[PDB]
Amino acid sequence: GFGCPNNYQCHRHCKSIPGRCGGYCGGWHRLRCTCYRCG
Repeated sequence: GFGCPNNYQCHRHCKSIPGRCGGYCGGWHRLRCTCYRCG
């Protein structure tokens, strides 16, 4: 989902999410987009 395991599509989803900076496809069969909070 969220354009996985594509890094560009997964990163685009993390960018639209508020309180984040980047992300990656991993968690559920490399299909979930895991984004981290920007420091």
